[PDB]
Amino acid sequence: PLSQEESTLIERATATINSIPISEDYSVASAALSSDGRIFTGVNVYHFTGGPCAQLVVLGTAAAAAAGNLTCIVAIGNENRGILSPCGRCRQVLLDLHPGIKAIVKDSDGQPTAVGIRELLPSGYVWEG
Amino acid sequence: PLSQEESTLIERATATINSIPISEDYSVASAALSSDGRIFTGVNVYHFTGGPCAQLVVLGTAAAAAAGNLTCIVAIGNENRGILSPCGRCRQVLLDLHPGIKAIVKDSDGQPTAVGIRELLPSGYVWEG
Amino acid sequence: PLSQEESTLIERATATINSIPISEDYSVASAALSSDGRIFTGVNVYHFTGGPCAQLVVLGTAAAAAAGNLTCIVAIGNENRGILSPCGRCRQVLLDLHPGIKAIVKDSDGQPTAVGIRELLPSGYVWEG
Amino acid sequence: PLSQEESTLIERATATINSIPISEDYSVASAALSSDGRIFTGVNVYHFTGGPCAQLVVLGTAAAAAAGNLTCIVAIGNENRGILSPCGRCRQVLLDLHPGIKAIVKDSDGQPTAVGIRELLPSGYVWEG
Ligand SMILES: CN(CC[C@H](N)CC(=O)N[C@H]1C=C[C@H](n2ccc(N)nc2=O)O[C@@H]1C(=O)O)C(=N)N
Ligand SMILES: CN(CC[C@H](N)CC(=O)N[C@H]1C=C[C@H](n2ccc(N)nc2=O)O[C@@H]1C(=O)O)C(=N)N
Ligand SMILES: CN(CC[C@H](N)CC(=O)N[C@H]1C=C[C@H](n2ccc(N)nc2=O)O[C@@H]1C(=O)O)C(=N)N
Ligand SMILES: CN(CC[C@H](N)CC(=O)N[C@H]1C=C[C@H](n2ccc(N)nc2=O)O[C@@H]1C(=O)O)C(=N)N
Ligand SMILES: C[As](C)(=O)[O-]
Ligand SMILES: C[As](C)(=O)[O-]
Ligand SMILES: C[As](C)(=O)[O-]
Ligand SMILES: C[As](C)(=O)[O-]
Ligand SMILES: [Zn+2]
Ligand SMILES: [Zn+2]
Ligand SMILES: [Zn+2]
Ligand SMILES: [Zn+2]
Repeated sequence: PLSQEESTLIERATATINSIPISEDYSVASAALSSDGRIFTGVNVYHFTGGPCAQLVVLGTAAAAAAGNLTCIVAIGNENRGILSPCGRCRQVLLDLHPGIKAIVKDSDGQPTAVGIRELLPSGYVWEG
Repeated sequence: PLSQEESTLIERATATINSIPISEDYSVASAALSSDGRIFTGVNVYHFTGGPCAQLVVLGTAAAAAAGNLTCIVAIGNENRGILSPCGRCRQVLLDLHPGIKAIVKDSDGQPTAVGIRELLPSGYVWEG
Repeated sequence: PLSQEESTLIERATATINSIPISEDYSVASAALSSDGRIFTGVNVYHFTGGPCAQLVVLGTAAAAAAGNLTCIVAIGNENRGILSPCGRCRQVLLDLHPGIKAIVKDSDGQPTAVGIRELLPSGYVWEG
Repeated sequence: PLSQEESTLIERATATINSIPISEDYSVASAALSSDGRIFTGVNVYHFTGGPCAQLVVLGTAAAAAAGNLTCIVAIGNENRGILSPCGRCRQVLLDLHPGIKAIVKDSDGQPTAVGIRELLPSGYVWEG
């Protein structure tokens, strides 16, 4: 079910996306929890050349703070869309940079659940053998 | 040239990259100034699928703070490499998302100089739609 | 167990990667089958800003021939690596542009098997517009 | 001017894009000349994670054929849009993978002109340099 740390991430990313002007360029926020308990937030940057999803912005934000390993991450869409699953590219970046991470997604009953990244990319390509 | 604002960007970005462990994944920092005078920082996230350069992380960090227009931006590499010119992808995202921005690059003498983004993408493709 | 049309894909992509110079930039070949019976090939283009995987080159090659809907796709690595699973970015693009497609991956016994793209991106992010 | 070589690359790219159904996903074609006397074509694959531009599909298609060095490249938009300049990400990939290449862009009078790739990325970021 819904733990406190999980709930806090959802709350943090929701507040971030709700606080900013409605935009088609900046339309999703993410929040991640680090091993040491810090939370890092970000929003996406839309671009046809592969502007970062919100989760990638969060990864650079976390790395800028020397956060180390991230344990959980969630993305929240604008306009009351709620939890969005990480896109395939996010999943690959997460698997390669934070193999221990979980992402919050909606389960088969619509309920938020924290899932190991490996389960979100079955038979995953692993970069560098 | 070298007006206090830009000198400060170089300082902030240099401080950011020197404060984190040496890494091949997180190896460049960026700092941008917003129109209202705030500074935003970030580091890159290396990935073969196009992990964001440090400047793209900065864009998403500024956007998360509702910073609006960014007016200047610099990237500083780790291991005392100093100023790095924005890559071509960065130039395109900057042109499209912050067309009034300047990027700090090195001139012929290897001295910091702030250049209009359009001068870094001569005959630039301008994204419509 | 697979079919024999999917077997043809493996053979074609194997022949492709073994017919070019060994390269760190161009290291994977792909082949896809169109509903109209044609086979399209491609090799990856490595770049830190997100050079396309071999599958994405295949998509553009198929599109350039007005192929329509692709039904199956496989990647074969150089250094005699055999089948590589689509990376998470490939999976997202495939889900979004050819939602009916299957990808050939290695099963537990190390043998080629065709899997629906949706199975490779569970709880998938649904790109709209 | 309009050299026979320029004119042919433009015609090849134009024919390619004009030959496929009008599409928001596949909307630009590219053609490149190789030093070994071949021409390679491709169309873009639009995706928010950074689906390749037409030029990158061309690079993977050239690589698939063991083309080696490409000497000139052009992109042509659908719906009679004519020549499109390479986007900044294309300029970066081209500078890094084919530093000798020229791109066809429009000049001040709207006429086709071939320019060295380095002219399109002044003060260029030099990958692993
Ligand atoms: C023409 N456009 C593009 C408009 C597009 N409809 C914007 C768009 O589709 N953005 C989406 C792209 C990235 C993104 N995304 C997706 C999944 C995820 N887990 N994290 C993300 O940050 O979510 C955004 C979202 O759903 O609004 C612009 N001028 N920006
Ligand atoms: C094998 N690798 C990749 C190692 C690569 N050498 C890392 C690399 O080349 N990173 C580079 C990619 C992005 C980047 N970059 C470049 C220009 C710019 N204006 N901003 C940036 O953020 O700067 C980085 C840099 O110069 O170290 C990993 N395991 N990470
Ligand atoms: C130093 N480098 C980078 C060398 C890198 N090791 C090359 C590299 O890892 N390329 C990888 C990137 C893309 C890619 N790829 C991956 C999965 C997949 N399904 N299809 C692909 O085309 O597979 C390649 C592969 O496994 O050699 C260069 N200058 N190229
Ligand atoms: C498929 N789409 C996106 C619709 C977009 N308007 C399509 C779009 O803008 N595509 C553009 C993206 C890439 C691209 N491009 C650009 C420059 C260049 N030198 N080569 C290219 O291949 O050219 C395309 C073009 O001008 O139609 C959605 N479902 N949102
Ligand atoms: C690691 As958790 C309890 O925030 O999904
Ligand atoms: C702060 As400035 C003059 O480098 O755009
Ligand atoms: C022929 As098949 C099952 O690999 O799409
Ligand atoms: C074929 As050309 C003249 O644009 O290098
Ligand atoms: Zn993503
Ligand atoms: Zn960049
Ligand atoms: Zn891929
Ligand atoms: Zn491009």
